[PDB]
Amino acid sequence: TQQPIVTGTSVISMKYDNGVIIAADNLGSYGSLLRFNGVERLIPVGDNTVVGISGDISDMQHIERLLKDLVTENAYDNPLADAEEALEPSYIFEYLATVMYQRRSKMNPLWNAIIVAGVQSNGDQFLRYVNLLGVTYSSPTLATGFGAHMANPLLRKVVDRESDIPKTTVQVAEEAIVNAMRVLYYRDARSSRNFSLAIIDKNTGLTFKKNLQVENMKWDFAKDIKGYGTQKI
Amino acid sequence: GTGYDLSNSVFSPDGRNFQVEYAVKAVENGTTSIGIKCNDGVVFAVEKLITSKLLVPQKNVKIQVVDRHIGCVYSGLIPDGRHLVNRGREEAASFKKLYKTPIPIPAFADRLGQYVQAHTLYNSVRPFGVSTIFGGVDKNGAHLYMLEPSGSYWGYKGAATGKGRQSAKAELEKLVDHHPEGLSAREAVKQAAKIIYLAHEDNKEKDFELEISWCSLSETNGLHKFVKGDLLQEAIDFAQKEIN
Repeated sequence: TQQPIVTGTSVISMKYDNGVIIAADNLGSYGSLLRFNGVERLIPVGDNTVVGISGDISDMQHIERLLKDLVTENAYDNPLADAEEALEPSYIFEYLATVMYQRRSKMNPLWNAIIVAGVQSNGDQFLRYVNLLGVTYSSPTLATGFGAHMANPLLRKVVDRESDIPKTTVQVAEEAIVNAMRVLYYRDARSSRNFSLAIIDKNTGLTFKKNLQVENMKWDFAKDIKGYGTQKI
Repeated sequence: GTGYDLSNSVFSPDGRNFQVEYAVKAVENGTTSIGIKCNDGVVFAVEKLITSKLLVPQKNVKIQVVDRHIGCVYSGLIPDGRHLVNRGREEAASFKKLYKTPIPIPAFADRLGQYVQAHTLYNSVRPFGVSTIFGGVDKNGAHLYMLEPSGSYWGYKGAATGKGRQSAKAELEKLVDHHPEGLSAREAVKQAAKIIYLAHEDNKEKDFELEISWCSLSETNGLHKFVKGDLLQEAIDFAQKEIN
């Protein structure tokens, strides 16, 4: 049993007709201190998978190392490592899920909330969540922590059920996610304005965007607000 | 008296370890394999005897990668070779895990060395029945190595072991003389394909399959990769041509 020290906030994601999109800001908080700002919480594995991690950062770095090893190991005595026998998003997820549950069962968890986003070899979109309890689930949209309360409601307005996926384009999807990131910056006291976003399309492959920023924010109305009730000036 | 060659860690009156020497015989009885160090990397090649038409071509790969920047090939008892590579792999993972940086070739060589030497210390184990040629690229250059069943190893410009080691060594020595400035990864691949064809005369009875791999700072980014398709065929020809 432990307690998280340096932490990453929300990880939001959703699937569209040809793939999945996932994003996470670049902050590493230390309690209420917004300590680190160049933290990448989106971990690409191969070119068909991206693992988004929230929670304890030291554990995240540990999962990072685990992931690099999987790649190395899978390459050993594997002549089809970059083909039929390359790592699938579902393999990467089942692995992590396995680890997460074993660690909670030993009463020594990896204090994280993880979302694995990717495209299977047959083109199917893959989006599943696993956390420090070993709990797992899938949904057209998935968000961790804070984004579960504020991002899912927005993303679900785009893809409310399975039949909505084929009707959603990368543009609409990326738009929804980018807007969600802005909302999270408005109400989440542990968020950052900078973030990374990744897209895994069954055609265009993996697109990884770094150094994005929340833009087009509305703050002007703040000038018209004074006092907390009766004050006039 | 006698019987000094029955137990593994026993010194004979002349100070030798006969079991290690007998292990060497198993190595000499194996397929020929080589390694060539080029100006910015290393190339590995091996002879794959085609026992019959039934062997699916290109499927039974013999060259093995360690971590992501090291290649290993060996002659002798194949299983022993795999055993040594599995260890090398744990050895490499351990090093990276602790020091973050991938294991340097010299460091890696000694890891394999101490392990192999370890198997000549007790009569409860048998020495390794293989000689291993391995190497790769690291923080400061390319490195080639050959490890004997005694645990002995040194850095090489070129190396060979197995049935046709003499032919190969002969060819390798020529290259060394005619190229004091250094061969290129591209050239070494061809040169390697040739040496193997030539050295195949000491086993000209059975048909064979060629296998090559390389690790070049400029050609593979310092990562170990297998020579396939066009580059492979081009090398096959270069050899088939100079074999006449």
